[PDB]
Amino acid sequence: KDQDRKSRLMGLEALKSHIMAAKAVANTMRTSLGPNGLDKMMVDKDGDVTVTNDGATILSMMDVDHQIAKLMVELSKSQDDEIGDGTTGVVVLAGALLEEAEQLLDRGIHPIRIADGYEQAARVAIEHLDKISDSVLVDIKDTEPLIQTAKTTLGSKVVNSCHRQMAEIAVNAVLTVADMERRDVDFELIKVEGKVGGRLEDTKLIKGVIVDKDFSHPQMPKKVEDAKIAILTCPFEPPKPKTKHKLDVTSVEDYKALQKYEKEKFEEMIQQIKETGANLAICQWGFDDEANHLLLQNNLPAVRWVGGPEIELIAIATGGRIVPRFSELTAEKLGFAGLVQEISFGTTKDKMLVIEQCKNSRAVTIFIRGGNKMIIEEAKRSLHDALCVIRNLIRDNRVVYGGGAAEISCALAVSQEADKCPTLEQYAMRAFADALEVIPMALSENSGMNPIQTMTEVRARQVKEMNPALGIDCLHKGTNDMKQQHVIETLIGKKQQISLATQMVRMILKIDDIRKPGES
Amino acid sequence: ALRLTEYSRTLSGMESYCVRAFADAMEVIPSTLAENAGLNPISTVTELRNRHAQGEKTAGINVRKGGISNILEELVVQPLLVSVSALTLATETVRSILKIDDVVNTR
Amino acid sequence: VILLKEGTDSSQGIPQLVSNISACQVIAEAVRTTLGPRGMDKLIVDGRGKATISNDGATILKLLDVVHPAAKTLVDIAKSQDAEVGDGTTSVTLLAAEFLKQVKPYVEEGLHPQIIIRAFRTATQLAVNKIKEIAVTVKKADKVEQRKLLEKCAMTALSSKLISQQKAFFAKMVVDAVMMLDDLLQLKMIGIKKVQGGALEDSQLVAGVAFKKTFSYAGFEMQPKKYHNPKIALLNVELELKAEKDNAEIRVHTVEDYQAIVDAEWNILYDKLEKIHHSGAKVVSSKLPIGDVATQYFADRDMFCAGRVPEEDLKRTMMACGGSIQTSVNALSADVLGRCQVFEETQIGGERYNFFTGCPKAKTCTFILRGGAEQFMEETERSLHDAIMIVRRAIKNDSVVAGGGAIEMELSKYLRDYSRTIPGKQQLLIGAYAKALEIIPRQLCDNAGFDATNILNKLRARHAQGGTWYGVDINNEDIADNFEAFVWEPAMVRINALTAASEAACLIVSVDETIKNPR
Repeated sequence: KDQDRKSRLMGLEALKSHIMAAKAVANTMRTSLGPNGLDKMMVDKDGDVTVTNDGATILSMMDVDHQIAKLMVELSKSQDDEIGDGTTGVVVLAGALLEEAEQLLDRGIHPIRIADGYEQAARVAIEHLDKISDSVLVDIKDTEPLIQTAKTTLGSKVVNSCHRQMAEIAVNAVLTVADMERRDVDFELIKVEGKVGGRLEDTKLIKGVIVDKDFSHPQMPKKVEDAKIAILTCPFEPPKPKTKHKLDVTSVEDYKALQKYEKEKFEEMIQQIKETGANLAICQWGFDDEANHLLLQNNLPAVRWVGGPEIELIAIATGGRIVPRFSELTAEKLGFAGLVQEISFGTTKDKMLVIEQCKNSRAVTIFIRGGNKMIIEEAKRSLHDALCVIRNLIRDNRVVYGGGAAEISCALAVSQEADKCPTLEQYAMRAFADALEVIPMALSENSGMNPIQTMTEVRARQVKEMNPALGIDCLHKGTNDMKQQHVIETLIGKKQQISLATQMVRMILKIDDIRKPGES
Repeated sequence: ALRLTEYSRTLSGMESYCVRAFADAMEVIPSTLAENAGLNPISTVTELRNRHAQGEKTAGINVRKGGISNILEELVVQPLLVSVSALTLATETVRSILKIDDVVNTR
Repeated sequence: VILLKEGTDSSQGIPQLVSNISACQVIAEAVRTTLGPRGMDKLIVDGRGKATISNDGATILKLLDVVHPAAKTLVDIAKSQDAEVGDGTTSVTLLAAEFLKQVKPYVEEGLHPQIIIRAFRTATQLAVNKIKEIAVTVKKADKVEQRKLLEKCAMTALSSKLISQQKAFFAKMVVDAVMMLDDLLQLKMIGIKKVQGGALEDSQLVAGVAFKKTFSYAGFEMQPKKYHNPKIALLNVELELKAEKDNAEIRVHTVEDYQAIVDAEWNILYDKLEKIHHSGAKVVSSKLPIGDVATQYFADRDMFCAGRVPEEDLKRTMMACGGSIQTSVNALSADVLGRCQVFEETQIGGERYNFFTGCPKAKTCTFILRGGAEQFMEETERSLHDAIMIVRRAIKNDSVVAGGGAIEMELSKYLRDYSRTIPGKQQLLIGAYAKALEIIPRQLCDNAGFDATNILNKLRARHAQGGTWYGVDINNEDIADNFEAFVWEPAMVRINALTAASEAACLIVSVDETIKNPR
């Protein structure tokens, strides 16, 4: 039903309209590509204002009605699990393949035939990346070169001031939760938190789970060396409901009667801690003044008002379980850790709970200090792709020199392989070469230099001067050959940029119609 | 058009795109002869670029038989002065047009 | 003042028949480019905002819902095509509308519609007799094992694809998956699951029923996976500690009653866990999530539980283990419990996956997709589904014909020579009947990006040399033999295709006046 007022777009004009809608997204993000890329202003629906150049964050905040424009956004969820940095470079590359495809549609070439040309030329570019790739950690596991690589990725963000200290933390964090030989690193085991105040140089590496909550009483012991952890959903006191107790006291007769029953419940549960051998008691709610009075005499520190999701994160990291009631307590459900401390921040009353294992563990949490919440939020994303860079080096240590040296070297091989295909797909291979040149071209344009004179100059150097690929300096450094500048991106990332961009172009060309009913 | 593409790769600066555009504009002559001969203009030019890469100038378009065959065997030949004067005179006109910023009427 | 119709819209004669012909071409236009394995896709969005992307002709026609009365006729014929055969809805819709295009100029010349009906009835009857003569039954031919022929037919349909390099390995898995079935073949039995990561050679063929097992919750290092003869229970009950469905809220002023209410809320959950243990069900498959507290119970009882299982995987499990889906834990008994020979939790892909083995009532299996991304697997999912259809139809009907427009050209040549031998008005109509059968091989060339004119002209001259099996090749551009290339389709499917196309064409022509009662 609802056939009237149904938006329909079909024919050859439908493909040119889809490309135009796709170029609107590519032309928007191509200015933010690279470390010198301009920022974007974000106005939230609630009135908040934030400024970031991160491409994955922009695509999440862009609200686009057009269907093909929505497909470009769904690609970010797939790439962020791998690269998380050059995600913008894929959207720019996807827009270049479609922009050059518009010239081919005027010649009468079928769209499926064009998509076959990109797939054929993609395998040539991927194969060329394997020959020019060099290794680092091959056959020898070392942390010295691994730290220097992460120092460059953080240079493109606002954390570029403290960038050197945060590199050693991400290295020891990934190696702790997983071994490089295992080549399996889960992002769910790594958490990142932060709080306003301090500086980015105060970032520390704590092995365990950390949440911001205070102790039940300030005089409780601040250091627990032995590992005993009681994690319950109920506080230690006479049982109280989850909302409001509302005790009914008619007169002093009911006061003295119920107080004795409460007094029996006061000493019962507090002394129950020592019966199970537990030391630290983690309860979802707080304690009364009488409950904390018995803990000081028995030296039993505890944490109050623990959040709902915080209970699950503590039991997993410390190796404990969630205990609904004190009747099920046992020795196996106790959590373990090396040290428990309470570290405050300046004069602030936060006093975040610190759980330290005093050894290696399978989960770590990085905490960040800073004077602005927006800078800390961008510092969280600064470590996100940094963990991916380290993870990619663990999976495959072969790397290809970035800064545009990779994309330019591939088009030289693809352009030569084009004359070996006596068929109409030859044009698609030539258009695929000019599309790879766009990513290194947008780097020079964002640096305030002539794009064309910089691109053609590097081409002559790779063909004549030296066979190894040479890059473009967008930071206004001494000269080219980023190998000395130590700007390097992983090989796995280079293979995904070409593979994911080919998927998007192939899906957009094969869709000749978009249907949807209107408001009746 | 095939050899100027290789020379465009060895050069540097703006001459890379300018010479390449001059080479791609040379394919309009064979694309027109294939259209009047009842063939596919896009597919015929593609096959000739491969035959000229591996082979020699012999490959071409035969309008009498309506297909790609040996031009020398079909008794089709033209003197060299016609092709040389075609590139020289056309270039001087294109360069003259690009040098004109504005026209002014006098009296 | 006094009007007969009073807003009633009705028309008859030639213009009413011409208006219906133009309406049928609009329906065939939407499914026109979707014909063939390499055909382009379509994108349809409903009122909810979600987009449906596929080239399936049966799915597109269901979402259109055209209000034109003559358009609803061709839509209803596609529904009858599924019950009789199950495929070819795109071919029937595209071919039936082609006959109306050829006889359209003859209608404007004053030809009576009844004579047109006489032509489509006679010509279709002769086409059925010609198909039965050409159809050759291939069973023991050349003393080749039938498994070898089924693999060669699968590699042809999977050629020039992403798996075209690995199609030699996947051809064995598709044939083996069909051989694991019973004598009654059904496409809805075999399931297909996708797993990200790993190469194409990592794809596993599971004889039992496997599911993604999205369950992320706790309970690890317990619940031994190996069970010799477990009791498989199907329950939609939610075992979560604090759940949206089952809770307990009681407001009392008594402090001693609070200990019982908190225990009573845990008692209801403990009772639901005990009723499962009361029946002795080792494997617990839940559709709703299961809390961490319920996982520790079964862990100490030497029983396994997994939640967050889709409903379709539970229905495939019901037909597998032999039990039935029970909503609550109260009616759980040995009648709804299943049995499997081997149950093991596999780490393949790094995710936790569960599957059965050797279920007595299981007619179904599960295939695992392994690729670089999701789009590689989703397209391969249907690509392998088409390969299963070829192997399934080859076993059921052993008498086939050459596909790819090969049989369409012979019926066009045979009826072209017979039309000359029938003096009358039947000559021009049957001559147009043969030309309309050539739209099927023409759309295959346009959807493949080839040149339809050069292929069809050289193909037509080739049938004049006597070869009846030659047709269009979708991979390489050339005229090839589809019989030696092992592109086969059942003869009864093609007969029902011409019968449904001729019936839908004669019905639209037989319609004269359109009467609409205002209401």
